[PDB]
Amino acid sequence: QVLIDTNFINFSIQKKVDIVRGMMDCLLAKCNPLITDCVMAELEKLGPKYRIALKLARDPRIKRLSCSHKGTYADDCLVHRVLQHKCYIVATNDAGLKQRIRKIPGIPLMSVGGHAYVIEKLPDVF
Amino acid sequence: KSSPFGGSSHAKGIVLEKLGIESKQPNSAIRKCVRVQLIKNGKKVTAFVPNDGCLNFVDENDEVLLAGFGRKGKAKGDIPGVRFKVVKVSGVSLLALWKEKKEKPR
Amino acid sequence: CPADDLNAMIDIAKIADLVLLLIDGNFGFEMETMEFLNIAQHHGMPRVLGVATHLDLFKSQSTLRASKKRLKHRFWTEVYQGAKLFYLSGVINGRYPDREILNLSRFISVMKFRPLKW
Amino acid sequence: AVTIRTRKVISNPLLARKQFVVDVLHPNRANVSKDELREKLAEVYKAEKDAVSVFGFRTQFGGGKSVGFGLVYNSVAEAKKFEPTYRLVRYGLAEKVEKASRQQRKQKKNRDKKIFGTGKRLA
Amino acid sequence: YSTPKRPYESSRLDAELKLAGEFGLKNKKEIYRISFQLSKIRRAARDLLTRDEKDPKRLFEGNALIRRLVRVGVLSEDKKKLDYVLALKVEDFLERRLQTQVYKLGLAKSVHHARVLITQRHIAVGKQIVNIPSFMVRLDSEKHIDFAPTSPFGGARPGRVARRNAARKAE
Amino acid sequence: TMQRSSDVNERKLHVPMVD
Amino acid sequence: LKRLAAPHHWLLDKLSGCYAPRPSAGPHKLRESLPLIVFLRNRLKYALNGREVKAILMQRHVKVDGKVRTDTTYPAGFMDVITLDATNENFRLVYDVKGRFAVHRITDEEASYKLGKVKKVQLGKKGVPYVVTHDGRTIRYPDPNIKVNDTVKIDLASGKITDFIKFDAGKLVYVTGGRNLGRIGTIVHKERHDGGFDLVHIKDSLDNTFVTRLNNVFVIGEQGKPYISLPKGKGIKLSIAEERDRRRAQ
Amino acid sequence: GKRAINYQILKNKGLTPKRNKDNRNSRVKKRKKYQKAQKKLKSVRAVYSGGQSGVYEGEKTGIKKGLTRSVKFK
RNA sequence: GCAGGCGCGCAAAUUACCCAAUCCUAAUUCAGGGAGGUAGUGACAAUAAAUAACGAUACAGGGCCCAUUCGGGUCUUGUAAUUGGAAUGAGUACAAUGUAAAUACCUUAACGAGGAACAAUUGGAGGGCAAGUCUGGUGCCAG
Ligand SMILES: [Zn+2]
Repeated sequence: QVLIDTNFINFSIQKKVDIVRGMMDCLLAKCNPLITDCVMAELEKLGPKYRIALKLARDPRIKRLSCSHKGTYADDCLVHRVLQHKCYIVATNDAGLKQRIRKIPGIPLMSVGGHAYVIEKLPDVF
Repeated sequence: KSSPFGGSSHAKGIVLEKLGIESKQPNSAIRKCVRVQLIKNGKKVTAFVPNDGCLNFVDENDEVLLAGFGRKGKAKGDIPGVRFKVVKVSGVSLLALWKEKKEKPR
Repeated sequence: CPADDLNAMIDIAKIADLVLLLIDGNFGFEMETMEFLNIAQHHGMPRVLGVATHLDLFKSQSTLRASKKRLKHRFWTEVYQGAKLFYLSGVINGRYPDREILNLSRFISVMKFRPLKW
Repeated sequence: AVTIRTRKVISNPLLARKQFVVDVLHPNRANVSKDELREKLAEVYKAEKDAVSVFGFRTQFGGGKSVGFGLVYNSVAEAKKFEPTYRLVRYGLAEKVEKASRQQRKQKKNRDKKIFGTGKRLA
Repeated sequence: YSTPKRPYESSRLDAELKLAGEFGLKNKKEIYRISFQLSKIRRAARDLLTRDEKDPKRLFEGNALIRRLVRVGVLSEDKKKLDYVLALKVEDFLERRLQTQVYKLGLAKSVHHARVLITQRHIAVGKQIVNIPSFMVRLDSEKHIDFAPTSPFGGARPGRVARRNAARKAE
Repeated sequence: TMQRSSDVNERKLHVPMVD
Repeated sequence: LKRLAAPHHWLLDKLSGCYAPRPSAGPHKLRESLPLIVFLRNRLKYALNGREVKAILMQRHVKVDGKVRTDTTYPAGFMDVITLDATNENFRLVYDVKGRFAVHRITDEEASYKLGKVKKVQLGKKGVPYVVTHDGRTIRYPDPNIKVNDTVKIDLASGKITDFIKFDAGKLVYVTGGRNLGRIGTIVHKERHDGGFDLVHIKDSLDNTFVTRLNNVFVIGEQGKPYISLPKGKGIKLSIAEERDRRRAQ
Repeated sequence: GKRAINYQILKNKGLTPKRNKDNRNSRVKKRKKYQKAQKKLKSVRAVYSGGQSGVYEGEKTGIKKGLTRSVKFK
């Protein structure tokens, strides 16, 4: 279950990597991409220069969570609902969010680079 | 251009004389140094031998083998300038001499 | 070399230029040839040729070649690596197999000696 | 107690020879002693230990069953005809031995090539 | 064998420690071997998913692949679809090896005792004495594992220590 | 290459002595 | 003077030593003929190695199509028969489904003739006509109604002809070469170009046509009457999937 | 009177540190450090053990009030 | 060409066996074949395994481990070569198979373990100790 966020979707589109087939080709397993509605808030608030990212976030494969916290700070919502559970795999591209994640012990996180996703802290990647 | 001496990783060098015999402090960086004649250039540089206790194997003109050093930090007594350690003396590895497996022939 | 005296062994190590060195593979090494090897090592190494005699180990040729590879490894770590040694069989009517003898004489024919400072 | 079985018994009158794959089952013996098993094979066939010949054995891993190839046929005279010399040396029905391995007979015939003449010699 | 991309992660180190520990392995190379064949088996399983349904290539080779994996036993026969091969993972592969399988079968009382009495040539799968741990017993030959006929744990002669000590007690 | 040669040509280096 | 780049229809493994048997000069080309050594050693396994193959050839024993021919590397290839008095057998050796050389087992009255596609016909010397077929049987005095790409029935006991076979629409043909190798049938249409790339086109039960160059194919016979008993029950090689479908059906 | 060579001159592994019988067998040290890593995370978390072993005579190790080890949701 | 070597005073397969196989050549089943095959050497790559497994008893609890800030959790911790029988193959070797003959593998009598001494190495990180040495100087310190 792969949590998604905004710069990941934007970077994925500008690298032209598909979401679900990109995750399957990166990780060789069925991936369920999961968007928090608080991160869809940010991906709406980015404005009309990212309507491609919006209508690719609206996708029946990408099943979406529901948050419960005032405001739309998606990075804190991501790190909170990860370190409550440690069952998710975080997809991101933010440097500070990457540092928060690789500070907390032992979740995997992935990021687009070159022309495919790369996955950082997961053992059975091959 | 691919190395500290020409392009080779190692170069046979003729030991001139032991630098720093008269240093009082044992295991000091002046003490564990030695003058060595590069042959493929033919010029005198100065080089390390680690463990000044096993400095006393190599003495004088004993065709030693001269490798790089590679400072992986900032040690206190470590002087700069030298980047050559000694890896063999007269054919046999002086590390093996220090752990007294092999023997130095003459 | 009379093998009972360092009194001889020392000065033969001083004067010699080639030393062929007579191990018996039935028994492995011995401290007499280890002593002579260190004396030659410190006074300046002459050109050394190993020869291993008494290969009447058993019908167990597996033991024969295992002892031979242990001998050549202990020889290479103690004179220069990959030094030449010859495996002599048992004596046949007063002398050794002339095949290995002719090959040994060939190597000492093309030995090409070297200077030492003493 | 062992049990020797045969399989794929195909006849071959081109050599008058009946060929097969033999498999022995020895539950506790080491091996089945080529002479002893070939004479028992001749017993379970028609006759002639000297004219049966089994040659391709190997004991499978873990022990218990060995598999090889076996030839039986009649008529020991054409057993002398149609079987190779090393197998006829392996059984006690023929023997061939030379002395000069390769190099000795090689230098011998090279010396005869050098000589070119018959037995004449003077002083 | 196949080396990882970034092998020196603490997560991968704890992974290899846990797998080698609770399955009784000898180094990380066993994990890497079966992880390499798992990686090639699901990399060959995913492109058949990406191609079209009822493409006869997909149909025949997917039924071939899951017919192999059911027979090895890593895929239970209730999940006979190709995406379960994607869902497969490496502990299912080293669960089926002979060492862990005989320890689950009993008769060994610890995983490393299972490995060592396999290597003492004591265990035969039906007919054939097997002296390797990494064997991958198939689902039919799961229930064929008992001690060898020529083994003192089977029904053979008592071993070396047994008859030597019996002779010294006869003294 | 130069890699297998520029390290093996130091076997030709020694101490100059006379015979 | 060497080999091991052998034609891979010889069922030759790679770890049988290095060299393969070089086919000596004979009737046929090397690429479509197997020698007696690769026949008698590793095609029906009547022998084990070349020494005993030499034994069963110089035993006066083999008779390739009427005569002994004691030669290990003898290229007895397509449409020949190999009779052996012991083992009762006659082997017309032909092509098959996959491309290699299928053996037959032929009785005597079918084993006392072969047949041959003519390669060229001329007038030899002294007014005498001149026919040569695919195995080098340069035979005088045909019947005068000679065409080229045409089948003659060789008597094979005395080397004359016993029967003549023309070629047109509606009479059988059998391919020796190409991708479609070892396949029968002749019923579509008889198209001809100039400069080659023409074939007597080939039937199927689903009207599947195979068109190659006309040098490879040649006549066996006619409908209901082919002059050779055919391998593996008239092998047309429909499909492995259709074979498994017939397996699920019946 | 035949001399020989003894063990150190035979093997020539002179002047080593003290090595380990544990490190001699590359499986056993992974068996005998997985055993520790079992008993290490008896302290980190409170891993399940097998349930109620005897009859319930108390948890045998204490209970404290002012400490809740339950993760809260932001 | 094959084997061995040399040309530096600093270096590395054996001057082994055989036409038995695969073929080739010839007056031609046979003879020849350094073509080719086998063996030895060969940390040049690749594949699989061992270098131990199971207990019993006695004690020490001021006990261990995880915590960047005095926090958390656990005999279900450690040492005693206290100690016991089982199992084996490295090695050994009757033999037999293997092969042209032999070696190797597989199989196997009788042997063959306790420090299983039948004695795993290469690195890396750290301390601590003297009636001891050396240097600096605001005692007794620092290097
Ligand atoms: Zn949210």
